Amino acid sequence: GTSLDLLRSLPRVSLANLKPSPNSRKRERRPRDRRRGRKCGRGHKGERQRGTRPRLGFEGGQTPFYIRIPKYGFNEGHSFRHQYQPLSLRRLQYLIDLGRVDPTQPIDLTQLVNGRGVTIQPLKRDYGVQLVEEGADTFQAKINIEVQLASELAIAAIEKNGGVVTTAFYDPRSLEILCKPIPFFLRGQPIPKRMLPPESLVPYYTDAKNRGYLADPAKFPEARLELAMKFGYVLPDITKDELFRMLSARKDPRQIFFGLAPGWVVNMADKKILKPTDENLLKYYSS
Amino acid sequence: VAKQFGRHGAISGVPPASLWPTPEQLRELEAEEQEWYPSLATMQESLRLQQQALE
Amino acid sequence: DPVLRKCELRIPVHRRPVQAWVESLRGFEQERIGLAELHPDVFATAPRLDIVHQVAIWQRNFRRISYANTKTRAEVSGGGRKPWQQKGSGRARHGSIRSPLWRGGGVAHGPRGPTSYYYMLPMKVRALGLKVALTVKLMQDDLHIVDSLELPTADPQYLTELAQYRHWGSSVLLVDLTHEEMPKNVVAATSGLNSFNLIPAVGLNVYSMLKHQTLVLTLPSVAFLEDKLLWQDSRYTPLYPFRLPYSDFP
Amino acid sequence: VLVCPPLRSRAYTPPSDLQSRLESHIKEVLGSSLPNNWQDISLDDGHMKFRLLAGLADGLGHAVPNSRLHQMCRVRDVLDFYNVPVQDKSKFDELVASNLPPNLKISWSY
Amino acid sequence: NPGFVESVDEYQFVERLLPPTKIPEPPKHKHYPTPSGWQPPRDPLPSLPYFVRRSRMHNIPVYKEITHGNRQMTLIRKVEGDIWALQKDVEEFLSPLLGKTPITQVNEVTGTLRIKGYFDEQLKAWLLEKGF
Amino acid sequence: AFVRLTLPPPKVVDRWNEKRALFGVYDNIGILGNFEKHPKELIKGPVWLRGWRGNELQRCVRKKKFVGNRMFIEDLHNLNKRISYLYKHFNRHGKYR
Ligand SMILES: [Mg+2]
Ligand SMILES: [Mg+2]
Ligand SMILES: [Mg+2]
Ligand SMILES: [Mg+2]
Ligand SMILES: [Mg+2]
Ligand SMILES: [Mg+2]
Repeated sequence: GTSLDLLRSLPRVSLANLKPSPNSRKRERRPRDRRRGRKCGRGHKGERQRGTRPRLGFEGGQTPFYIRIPKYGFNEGHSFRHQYQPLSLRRLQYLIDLGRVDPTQPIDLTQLVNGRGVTIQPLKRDYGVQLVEEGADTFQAKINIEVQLASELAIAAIEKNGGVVTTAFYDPRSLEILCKPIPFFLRGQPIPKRMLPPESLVPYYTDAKNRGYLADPAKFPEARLELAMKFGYVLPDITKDELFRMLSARKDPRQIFFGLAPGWVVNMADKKILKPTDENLLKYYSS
Repeated sequence: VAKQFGRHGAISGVPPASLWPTPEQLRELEAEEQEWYPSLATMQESLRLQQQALE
Repeated sequence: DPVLRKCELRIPVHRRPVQAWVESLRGFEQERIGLAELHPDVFATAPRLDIVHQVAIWQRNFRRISYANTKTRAEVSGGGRKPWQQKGSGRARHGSIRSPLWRGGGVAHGPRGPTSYYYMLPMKVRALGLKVALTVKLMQDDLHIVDSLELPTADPQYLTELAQYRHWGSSVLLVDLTHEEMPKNVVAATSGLNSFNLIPAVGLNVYSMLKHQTLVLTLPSVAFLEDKLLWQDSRYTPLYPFRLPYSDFP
Repeated sequence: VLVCPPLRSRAYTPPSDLQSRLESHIKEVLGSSLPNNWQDISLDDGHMKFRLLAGLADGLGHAVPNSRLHQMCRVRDVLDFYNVPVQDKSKFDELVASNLPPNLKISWSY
Repeated sequence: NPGFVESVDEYQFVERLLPPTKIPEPPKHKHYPTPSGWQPPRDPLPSLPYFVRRSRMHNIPVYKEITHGNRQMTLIRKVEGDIWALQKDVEEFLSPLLGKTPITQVNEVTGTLRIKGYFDEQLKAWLLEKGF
Repeated sequence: AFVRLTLPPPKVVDRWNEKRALFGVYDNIGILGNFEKHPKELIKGPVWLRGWRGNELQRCVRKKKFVGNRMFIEDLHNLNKRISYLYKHFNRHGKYR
């Protein structure tokens, strides 16, 4: 460019020629000159001038504002409430379009996080992803996806195209392994089991209408049909579809990863998977 | 010591069988599991009783 | 047999490549032995001298630990007792012989212990400063691409004379791919020279490219540098530190 | 027994006839006896660019700087570049030999 | 007898989990625009004096920005070539909508053009037609 | 005031000693070395402030954490008193609330 041609003429760049970007630094003012010296910006003698004014929120001796308001449980149990990151079909379509979420294979929270499509924070009480209806009208992809929460309209968009959506619960410990699997294989521990939902969440994940992972499989076809009629689309028979096996693939309710059983150890250095043989240890994991 | 096996695999020298719980360790895990994590059948049964009382 | 080199990674379609003369140090007159192509986004980025200033500051300030210290009025020997009574003396009121006003007293606002100036610039910013610095040397005719650092003799006189014959600067910075394989002839000659410094390709930085007038890069180091710096431009944010296993990262 | 040759001057003045000297090199390198429209021949080919530029530097003595190689897209650019003279005289050096007025005296203390 | 058993037949699923560090190049689509709305830069390249590059996520680098909580601006980044030529085109393009010449700042060092007000949507469609 | 009556001895700085010549090398050990080492690992200094920065109150507490139990009786007494001085200033005294 023309800028580089200017460098050719100009003298060498060196440590003696450096300069910061203009206005990059403000100048700090010492209390030395008459303008900023003398009383030094503090005012005439007094409590605020000696530096001993009362604490923040003190109002000179009347009951402060933040003390005379009734105490109310807006934030009770905030640290215990569950948080589900929202994923919109617009974001899902956009990720697929640019190749960042491969639709050929099943989509699980690992793949979504692995494609920088969602950011999961188990420390801040993230327990998964909830599918968001936004973008349903323009959603034209056939995919198999597992999400901890889903909405009635969000499910309809996935299924109408012939995809599969199932809702699966991951416990706080399992989610952290799911989100960052490799920073776990490096520890050297065996893969833990996946714990069942708490009593409060059991109804949601055992219900077909929500596509629960613990729900009765025989009851799905009725649920799929009713949703199709309500939203005015024809339910597509996915058994005929060539990639039916991939669409129907589902991990065991006590399994975190698709091809890895609980209890195995992943020797990444040697590209091996140590597996136990003991009976009590195999009964513990297979339970 | 485990951390050495996961990073470096076999060359660490950790005896593989030492990566899994020991007999006494296994008993602690199961006993703790029963106390704090009920089975699916019990959870559904407990839920049903609450609904009947509510009804 | 001209030594012709091409960028391994794909150059943007809209930008044409930049080139430099490949050189040899085997003889005084072997100035042009090949023609080389350099990725425009490494050696032809926009000239940003504010960023070069930023990186040069960081390299000089995050290492700084100041060991200056002073004693406060509490840490000076003695001083517990009241010198005289407050009243009935005609003297100025005092509470200690070690206050800041007194000779031998504590320092009111002095340096306090060892202090660190540590901070980290964004990794992309520091990588950019290596790209900007490389453009500056090329566009200002101070960068000399060489095929290898092999030298006919180990006498330091040869290296200095070669620099004068070719109109190099008083100070030359030489880069080789890896420390282990650097030729013995080059080590012997440069070891005794203050102005000619030899570093491995992993030691290249903005501060040393501004202290040394002319930069000498072997062809393998050019490919080494282009790969690392370009990788920064089409990368995700780190899920976890880049020393942990990744799908495609060494 | 490596002995440095004398240091060369950095001054270059266009030769008598660049076209004659340049075209001769082009004919040797290209070998087609100066096809018409020679000036617009592209130098994108690496081997052609090296042979043409490398030969010119040896003959005339003036070499294309690393900064300007990418600009030599076509033969016209190479011909234009060699048309600019290069002088090693400093701006001070020019003043000394500039027929200064008799009341101006300059002395070199370096 | 060790209480374990080594296998090398299931390390395909572990490889599936490893994450990438390079943003993948978008896959070729049969029909453009893509259902999201994304469309790649046109080829052959535009012949304008200036070139606007795509971000690492392969989008047009137009960003809505706000300062002071009320000063609305739109920013065009990654502009190569004659940055001043791009301003002239933007002023002509946006003047009919506003009815007056738009206020702009050209930062030649960074290579970005800054416009007062929100015009990202109109300025993204505009660039798409030019093929940037 | 009073001034020197003779010039002080000339000060000579050799700019191409090994420390000055090779200053700044291996500062991109991370980006140019596959991130095996962070540059902050190359800092040499007190144990409690390598790759770290803080205000005086923060520096006092961190020194106590790292070497507090290996400190001399007189020093630990002074360090502890400095913490309490700085705690009361930064949390009770100043212009801004
Ligand atoms: Mg101040
Ligand atoms: Mg978050
Ligand atoms: Mg005392
Ligand atoms: Mg007392
Ligand atoms: Mg007192
Ligand atoms: Mg003293």
